[PDB]
Amino acid sequence: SEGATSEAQAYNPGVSNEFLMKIQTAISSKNRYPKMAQIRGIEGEVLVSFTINADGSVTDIKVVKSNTTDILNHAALEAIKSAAHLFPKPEETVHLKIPIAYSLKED
Repeated sequence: SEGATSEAQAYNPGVSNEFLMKIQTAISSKNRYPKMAQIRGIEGEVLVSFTINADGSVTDIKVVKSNTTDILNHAALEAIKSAAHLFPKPEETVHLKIPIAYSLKED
């Protein structure tokens, strides 16, 4: 209970949490639960990645690791595809990873 917005920055050692926190709220805003999975109550986690080029745009959007069904893996990645235009613009090509989670419970 009562941690911080910080497990995603721990995946990208060297990133500022103040920068990385802006990614999490951009994805979560367009993130949606796949209604078909909730009929049975499938849950888990999806470690999604992407690259932001020095052109100030997002590319190479993919699931690197997962511990859930492929419909949930793709629904997590749809929020990266939907937040790609919402991410900040760097002076450099940079590669980032965010663990997305899906669950119905409180824990």
